[PDB]
Amino acid sequence: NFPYKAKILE
Amino acid sequence: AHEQSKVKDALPTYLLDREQKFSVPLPKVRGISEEEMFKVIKTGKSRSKSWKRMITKHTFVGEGFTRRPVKMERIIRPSALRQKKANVTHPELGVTVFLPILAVKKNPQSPMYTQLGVLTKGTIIEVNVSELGMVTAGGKVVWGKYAQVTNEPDRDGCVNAVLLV
Amino acid sequence: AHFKEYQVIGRRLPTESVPEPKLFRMRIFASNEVIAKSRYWYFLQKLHKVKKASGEIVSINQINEAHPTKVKNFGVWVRYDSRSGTHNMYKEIRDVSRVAAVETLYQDMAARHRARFRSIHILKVAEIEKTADVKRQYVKQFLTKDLKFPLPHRVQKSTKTFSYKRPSTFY
Amino acid sequence: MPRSKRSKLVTLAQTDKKGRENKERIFDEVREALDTYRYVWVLHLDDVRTPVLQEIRTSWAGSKLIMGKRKVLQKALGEKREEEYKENLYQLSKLCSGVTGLLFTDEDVNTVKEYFKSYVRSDYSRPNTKAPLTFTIPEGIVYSRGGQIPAEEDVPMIHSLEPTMRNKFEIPTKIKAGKITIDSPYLVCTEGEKLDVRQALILKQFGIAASEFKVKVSAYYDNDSSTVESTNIN
Amino acid sequence: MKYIQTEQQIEVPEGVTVSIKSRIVKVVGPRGTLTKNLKHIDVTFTKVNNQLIKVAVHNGGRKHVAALRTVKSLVDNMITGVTKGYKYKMRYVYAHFPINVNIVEKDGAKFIEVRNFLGDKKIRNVPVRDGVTIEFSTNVKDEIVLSGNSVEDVSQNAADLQQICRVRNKDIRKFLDGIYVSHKGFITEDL
RNA sequence: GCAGUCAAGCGUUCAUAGCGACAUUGCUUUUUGAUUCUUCGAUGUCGGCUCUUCCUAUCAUACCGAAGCAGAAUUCGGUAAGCGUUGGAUUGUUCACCCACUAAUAGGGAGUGAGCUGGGUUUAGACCGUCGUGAGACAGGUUAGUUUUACCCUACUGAU
RNA sequence: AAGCUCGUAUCAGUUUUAUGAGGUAAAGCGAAAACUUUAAAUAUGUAAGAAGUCCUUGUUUGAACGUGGACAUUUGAAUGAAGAGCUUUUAGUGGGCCAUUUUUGGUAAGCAGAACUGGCGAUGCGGGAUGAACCGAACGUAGAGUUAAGGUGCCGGAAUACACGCUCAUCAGACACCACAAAAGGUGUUAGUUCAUCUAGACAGCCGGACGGUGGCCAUGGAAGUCGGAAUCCGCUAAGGAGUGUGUAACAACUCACCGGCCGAAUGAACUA
Repeated sequence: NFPYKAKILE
Repeated sequence: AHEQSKVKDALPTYLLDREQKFSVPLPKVRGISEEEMFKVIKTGKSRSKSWKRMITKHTFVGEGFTRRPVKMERIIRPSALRQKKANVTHPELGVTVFLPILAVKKNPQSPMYTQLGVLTKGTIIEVNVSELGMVTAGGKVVWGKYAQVTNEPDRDGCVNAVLLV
Repeated sequence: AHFKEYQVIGRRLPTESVPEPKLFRMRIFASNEVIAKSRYWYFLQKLHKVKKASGEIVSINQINEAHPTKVKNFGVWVRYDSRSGTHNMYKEIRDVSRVAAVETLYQDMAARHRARFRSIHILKVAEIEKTADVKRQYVKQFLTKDLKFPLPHRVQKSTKTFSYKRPSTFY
Repeated sequence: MPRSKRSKLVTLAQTDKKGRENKERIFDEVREALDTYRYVWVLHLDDVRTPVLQEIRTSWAGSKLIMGKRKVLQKALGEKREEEYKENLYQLSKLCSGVTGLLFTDEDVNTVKEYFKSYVRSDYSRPNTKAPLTFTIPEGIVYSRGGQIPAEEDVPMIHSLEPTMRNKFEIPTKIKAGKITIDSPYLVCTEGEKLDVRQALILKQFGIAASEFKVKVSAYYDNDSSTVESTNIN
Repeated sequence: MKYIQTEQQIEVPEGVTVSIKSRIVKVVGPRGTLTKNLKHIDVTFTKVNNQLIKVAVHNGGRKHVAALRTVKSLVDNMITGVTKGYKYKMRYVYAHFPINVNIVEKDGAKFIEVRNFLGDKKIRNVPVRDGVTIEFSTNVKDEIVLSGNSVEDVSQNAADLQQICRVRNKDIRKFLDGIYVSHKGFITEDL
């Protein structure tokens, strides 16, 4: 449910 | 079981479809204080000397006890604490059988207790193993084997022991 | 009193044969710069074999909010090491500034989990840049257009020990 | 609900939900029937007996009846003209309102509607329908058929269903020692009235099947004409 | 989660009228009128267009939402009773001794009466509640038809009627005698 | 109690490194109510006459649910201590059981070791049997044997 | 204590430098992080200069004995200090209770056997309502002022202060509760983690289908899905189980697993706090 899960992957 | 069912011996034919280092198992045992194991029985109109002691634990008195005369009787091993049998269990095959006791071989912690026959959770004892069917090589059928008691006799009347294979 | 955000930097005491050791940086929230440097050393000890004796604070500066007046939602990574092993946690907060959001998060953690400040850790903080990125309903209810709610139990204070007026709850 | 939530049923039937994959399979099957067969139909059948549906399926080996959820058949036909699998195919999806009942067939268009006009079968009251006939339960002992047939061949109702007669059917049944009985000849329903669901349950328990049934049709696609037609019959 | 607000609609039939100033409530209709004391429940009614009412509970808990939902249910029940009414029915049965239920006007309270229950000489009495009107079912043997504007009064009367005749010191499986509810339909039937 | 088996979980490989709740297998004297005419060292005293008070882990009375409760009668379970819970035989002893009535004769604390009492903390007498050359006690038993309130203070029941 | 042969630059319950000391490894690149290099905290001994150090050479050359000469005060690391130990010989005392570590042995459970650091003994004072140990705390007689533990509703001197979250307990709680009952059970509440469905319709709600070989193969006054045993498929479907339960002597019938018909959007399960 974290809004920015994709940003941490990059 | 429902989720498992939803997803879905090498014995003789006469026997199928049927149902039932040399370290000792307990090298260490709690030390029994001499203050216990000997009740101070008192006797006579004046209980001063009392001249007596009595064991407070189970003992294998032996088949030929023939109680000593009371005047010479210092130690006492009351019959209620005595047992003529022990629930030896054989580690092989998982079987357990009640068998007569034969002799107390090696009691640790002052083996004078072994002279007194005390077991106390670890004493080795000879047992009549003939019921188990043991047979040593050469055709000389066995009828006795060593066993070590495990359960404390004081805490229960049964005398369990593990067979020494 | 109020929590103050701070940034910390170090380079592990440069020595021979290693010119210009790589810099590291970690945002920290603390009442004072000393506690911020302490938390920075505690984090570097976990993420690295270095120690406070082996390093130094290259810099220390407060981080004021760029727009303290602006209202902003603030999700926050969280993990607390009790009663069992540490595990990740997440919570949304509607706060005017990141520092007030961190303070409300520490209060909500100490309340609903009895976590102490030493156990709580803030792995990340970030604003919710756009609407509907919010997930939990308790923040969504405040986003309704033209929202209005009352305060029916307005219990007025009375400095006097006695009150002849028999005060009402109005409202 | 963190707490005090209603417990879910834990019945251990072997069957399990087919899931979305069955819907995708029916969707691919509808696409295959659309690209294989020329003519298409949208039958409307709010309810049909399973054996009657099998008898309709066996009426011809040259055609197939890909039943499915109305939303699934609509998406297979295209919910909108941009989504249509074939030109003008979206119009056929718009006409459906009820259960379907799609019937792809290579058979001549006239023969299908003629067979539908000829086909007819007995059916239950299907509530919200006008009562097929008026009848009254005998004032004497009740029977398994409810007295619709002469009592000499009728048999008394089993006692086990009696409590349902008092609770569900609302009939003032009195369970006399040897047999169930009613003091008065209670009427099941007046002719032409809109049946209550309890009245339909009573007619079903009595076995009455006076109501007729015949699947209706509203339109048929024609791949050769690339346009839907609104022919209809009942 | 301490919801910012919660509310439920209350449809008003055109013939119904329900003035509300204090939390105490009153209702009127062709069948009569009714009243209730809701001051304890702490809810706020709100009229909109005289055809609907929206009770509300700001900053309430889940238990407060459950209180609001039961308040709406009690209001809908009072409306259905002042418009449609209620017509309870209770069959009674006996094994060997016939029942002899009869109304009586003892002390002016219109006491209900029963006699020869399972052969007992005791004459039990179940006083009628205000509003509800007892009347034996027409052309229906061994039955009684309670009816009243409020579900609560007729329901408590039927409960006391079924309870006063309870069997004791006997197996229930063999002794089927005793009054039992048969229906709880509206007075209209069919409207 | 002893020996053993699956694992809901735990734990760096991972349950098979180790443990492990709930279950389970083999023994403790016979599957045909057959036997069970076994009762086996309490070294230490417990038990009883009048009587007050308290607890439920409730025998009965009172109110209820279930049980193959058709009745009667009976079993368990929930509340409930408000009132009841008996007259005796056995000392070649009594850490006990029987008959008979009663609805029932349920279990416990303060007990009352200066209210009285038998078994007993029983010194001075003696005898029988044991030990010890003897003096004496002792593996024992029997017999007979003076611990005597208040008018002081307080508590309680009456009374100025 | 008599004091006296010193005001002698010598000492310390301290830290550090160097060498050990037990090696959890996390790095390694070197021979093949794999083996030796390394290296962290948990508490430890030795040495740290002024009459101190160095140089020269006669002996049975290795080595020590001895003579002779030179180097002056940052003269030997950090902080503190005027305390050298014996000689004369004296009052009292020699198991006595308790708090953490550390190692040896331990078991129903307590614990037992050794070292060191501390309070009492000999100890007042403030708080935990009081207390052998708890927290604070350097005891001449007083004034002003500032504080600790501990508190600020009254007894009781001090805010019925502020800001954010949980609690209805038919004797909660203010309790030693990071300890035996303590493993879970509660459809009593709040916040989180994971796994799934979804406007080609999420949960619940109301209606229908729930088919045919078939009354499947073995027991037989009778088991048709549901009194008894081993299988449990094909055929058509959107689906339908030789059947989850209720009930008949059997049947029948009702009902459920799953689908379809109607409103609609978030819903379901396992764990953690």
